[PDB]
Amino acid sequence: GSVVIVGRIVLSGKPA
Amino acid sequence: VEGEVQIVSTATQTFLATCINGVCWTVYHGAGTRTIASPKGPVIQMYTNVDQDLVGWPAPQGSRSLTPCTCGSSDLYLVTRHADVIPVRRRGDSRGSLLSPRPISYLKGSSGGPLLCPAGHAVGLFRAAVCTRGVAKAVDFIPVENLETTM
Repeated sequence: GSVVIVGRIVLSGKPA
Repeated sequence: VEGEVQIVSTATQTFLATCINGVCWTVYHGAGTRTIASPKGPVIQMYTNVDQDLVGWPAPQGSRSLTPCTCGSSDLYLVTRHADVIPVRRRGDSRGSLLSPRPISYLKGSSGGPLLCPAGHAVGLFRAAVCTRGVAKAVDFIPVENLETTM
């Protein structure tokens, strides 16, 4: 098996 | 927009990873010896340290590394996989007590996440929750000093 990245957290709260 | 904290996932379990100093760190009891997926095929761990419950791959795309704490502070903040911030007073090199204990479910899936000092810098990775009867009152963590030496 393998670890997959399913989402991300931005600590600064920076908007896209 | 890049994230310091990636939300990772095994077939059988889900946790977090924290990017520090260009490495993507997380807990051994979650990743094991696994590889992290990438758009070019599986990537292997740069670091495995079953002793400290720690693995590290190269930082993925869409990530931003966290800075190691130098604040020395005892007022930490745990970030959960829901992006909740939990204040924790530090008790020891690798132990800290929630300021307001939460159900255990609240902290669930949030290991491998960061403990930050007031400046936002990494103090450690959330390692395991210490519960009395389903109520997390404190946490274990891999102090960042461990990551820095593992390198």
